[PDB]
Amino acid sequence: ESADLRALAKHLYDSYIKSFPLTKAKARAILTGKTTDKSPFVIYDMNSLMMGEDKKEVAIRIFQGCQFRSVEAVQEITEYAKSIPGFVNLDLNDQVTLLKYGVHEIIYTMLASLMNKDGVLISEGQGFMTREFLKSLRKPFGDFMEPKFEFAVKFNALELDDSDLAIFIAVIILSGDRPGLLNVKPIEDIQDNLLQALELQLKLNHPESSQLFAKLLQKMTDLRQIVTEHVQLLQVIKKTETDMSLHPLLQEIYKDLY
Amino acid sequence: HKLVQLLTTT
Ligand SMILES: CCO[C@@H](Cc1ccc(OCc2csc(-c3ccc(Cl)cc3)n2)cc1C)C(=O)O
Repeated sequence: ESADLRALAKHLYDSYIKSFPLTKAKARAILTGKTTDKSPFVIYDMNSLMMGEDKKEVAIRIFQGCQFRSVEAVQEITEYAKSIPGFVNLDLNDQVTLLKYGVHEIIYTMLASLMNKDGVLISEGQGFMTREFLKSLRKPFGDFMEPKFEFAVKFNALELDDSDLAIFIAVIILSGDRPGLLNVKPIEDIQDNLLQALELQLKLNHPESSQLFAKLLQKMTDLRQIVTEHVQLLQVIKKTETDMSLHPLLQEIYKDLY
Repeated sequence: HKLVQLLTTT
């Protein structure tokens, strides 16, 4: 029923606030300068990057920075998943599978919140790295962020807020079609209810946004292609940048992925 | 291994 769907929506929003210290609302306030005493440090070149260290080669430093950020996000997203009703009762192997296949899709969703066409917030919003600086990085590091910016500009045009995002993220995590899932039915049942909640949320929160629900569902499929592309890049780096290795948590996620 | 630990922490 409708009241149940709204209580679910609100529960997910509350869990989202509890799990993710930097929200889209906060990020947008920083990006448009509608905040008090906190104007972010801009990284646009090598010298800019040097100055921002107080507050290896350049491309590796950036790469390793994304990795540390990524492991923090994995921890936050796991804490969020555990508050999705029904999730912690799933077979624990299926929870691992859901997390393994869903976590990067969520990371790139939430990255969009921190992005505009010109760059991305770093260091909990204390810094801003330009899209152009990231593009300047040597092969094969210079192309890693471009598909994420491309996605973000179009995704951000949908004007979703944190309350919409909380349900969106939950729907993605509870995907019954991940490889290796033992018990698909209970996952699909939870996702079905989350989808109803999302549909009602989008209708009430954005009544005049045409076919918003359909548009959002398509974005979920687009996210998988972004992950695919990123994984391909990571295999290039593993093969040809042999001195390096991923953080152990990231190694675990990427091992036997697809 | 690490994912299981994160999933079962209280
Ligand atoms: C390569 C790892 O990719 C990660 C996923 C991931 C996560 C976030 C991300 O964008 C944020 C970002 C860009 S540059 C930056 C930075 C630079 C410098 C410092 Cl010091 C801190 C932060 N933070 C991009 C990616 C692809 C993985 O595969 O797990």
